[PDB]
Amino acid sequence: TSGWTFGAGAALQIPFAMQMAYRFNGIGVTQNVLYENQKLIANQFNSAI
Amino acid sequence: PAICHDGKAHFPREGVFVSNGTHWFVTQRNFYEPQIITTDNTFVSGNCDVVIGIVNNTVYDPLQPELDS
Amino acid sequence: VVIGIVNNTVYDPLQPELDS
Ligand SMILES: *[C@@H]1O[C@H](CO)[C@@H](O)[C@H](O)[C@H]1NC(C)=O
Ligand SMILES: *[C@@H]1O[C@H](CO)[C@@H](O)[C@H](O)[C@H]1NC(C)=O
Ligand SMILES: *[C@@H]1O[C@H](CO)[C@@H](O)[C@H](O)[C@H]1NC(C)=O
Ligand SMILES: *[C@@H]1O[C@H](CO)[C@@H](O)[C@H](O)[C@H]1NC(C)=O
Ligand SMILES: *[C@@H]1O[C@H](CO)[C@@H](O)[C@H](O)[C@H]1NC(C)=O
Repeated sequence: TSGWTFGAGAALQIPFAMQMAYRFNGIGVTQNVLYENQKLIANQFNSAI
Repeated sequence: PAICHDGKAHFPREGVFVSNGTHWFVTQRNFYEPQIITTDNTFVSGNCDVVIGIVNNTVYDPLQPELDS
Repeated sequence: VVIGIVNNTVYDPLQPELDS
């Protein structure tokens, strides 16, 4: 629900799509790489689980 | 997730899109500091209909507000 | 000064907008 904001201070809510968008932005791929294919990423994560 | 200008989706270079209820702003994630949405702080990519969460909104163009010489 | 230059055009999106 809050990513890592709860590890630094009070848990700050954020949509999970935007959380994963920033986490993509943290590995060197722009945000739009996730948004343009969000469904594919969600399906891949579900299949992996 | 993004702002839909005239047929194009605008994502923020750094920071998130937020609104006070009436107006939309770009702000850095770790400290609330609104900025008017511009083509400088937002990078365009893709189309207005590929991402879920689009909110139609104008994106300011600082290159020619007054520079229409 | 750099090894591996390739000649190519780099566009300036300012001038197509700047008609006046
Ligand atoms: C939101 O911010 C804009 C720009 O500062 C202002 O014009 C508007 O009145 C504000 N609305 C609210 C709900 O505070
Ligand atoms: C968010 O959820 C609300 C209610 O569940 C829904 O009406 C809306 O379409 C959803 N928006 C997005 C961006 O998923
Ligand atoms: C944005 O504008 C387009 C064209 O008028 C429309 O099809 C779309 O539903 C609008 N979306 C929102 C978020 O209002
Ligand atoms: C790569 O090596 C070739 C010779 O095999 C040389 O002609 C060329 O300039 C080199 N290019 C770069 C990028 O260093
Ligand atoms: C690029 O053009 C210059 C002349 O303007 C020439 O001297 C140079 O060798 C060219 N380099 C390549 C990669 O063709």
